[PDB]
Amino acid sequence: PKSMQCKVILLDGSEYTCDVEKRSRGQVLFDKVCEHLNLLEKDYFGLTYRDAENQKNWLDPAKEIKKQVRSGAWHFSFNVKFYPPDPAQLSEDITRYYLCLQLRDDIVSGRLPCSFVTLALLGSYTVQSELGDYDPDECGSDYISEFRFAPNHTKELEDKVIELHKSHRGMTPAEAEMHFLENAKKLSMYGVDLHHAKDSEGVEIMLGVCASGLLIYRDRLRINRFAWPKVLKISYKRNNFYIKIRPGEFEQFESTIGFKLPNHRAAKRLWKVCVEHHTFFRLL
Ligand SMILES: Clc1snnc1CN1CCOCC1
Repeated sequence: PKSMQCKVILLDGSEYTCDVEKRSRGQVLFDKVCEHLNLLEKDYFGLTYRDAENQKNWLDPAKEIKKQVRSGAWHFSFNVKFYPPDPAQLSEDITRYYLCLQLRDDIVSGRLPCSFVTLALLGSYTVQSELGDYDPDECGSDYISEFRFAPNHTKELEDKVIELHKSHRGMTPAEAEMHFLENAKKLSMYGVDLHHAKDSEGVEIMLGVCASGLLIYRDRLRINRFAWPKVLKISYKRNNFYIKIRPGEFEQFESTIGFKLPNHRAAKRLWKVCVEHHTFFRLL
């Protein structure tokens, strides 16, 4: 029975290696990674791989691994797929822990923009969770700890993390993680999966996919929002993505809205993430 070596980047940056039978469905490898992680609330999470165009794709747990990674290496990352709108409602602390690790990477990467003060407050919760109570013996007038807190570090930011870390004395790891989550969940780009597209006029937009629905970022003044209940049908054809908006009260007909994606694969990828968010956040 021929088995393939899988390599999985974990949220703490370490690399987990295992083997699955070469005809294995994605779920088999996902089960192995979740059991390694002692994670029971698996529904929020998934594995990503890079396609032949070097684009991040969700590994479909229901499909053969080989028919998705195709000609590519069996290298994956473990990631948050569905960001819970209210992480306080998750049943386990370890679930909230993995969600915190993902968000820290969202922040450092710049995918989750964040004000100076929120960067410092999130960092201060991370430090409290991992070091415990502020100790000055690990803090002088020039201290720059190993934690990555931001896409661009400054001494001012490092200073503010420590000022706030002093205020958290006696905070337990589960407690600091929950505070981290109560601030992060409020950020305007929390859990937003962004896709480059063009509107029906050719103007470059971003389509955001999140729990509350589909977001259309035209400019800073022009931001359309479509709540999931208002979307009856999501489709793609060629490089085009369409959503069928529900008829408003007393309106005779549905309206269709169309976008141009970079290529056919980008159109299919956005279609599949929309259906999955629509399904997930309809049931949650
Ligand atoms: Cl959604 C959302 S909010 N910030 N990032 C994302 C996209 N993730 C980030 C890494 O894992 C797979 C893709």
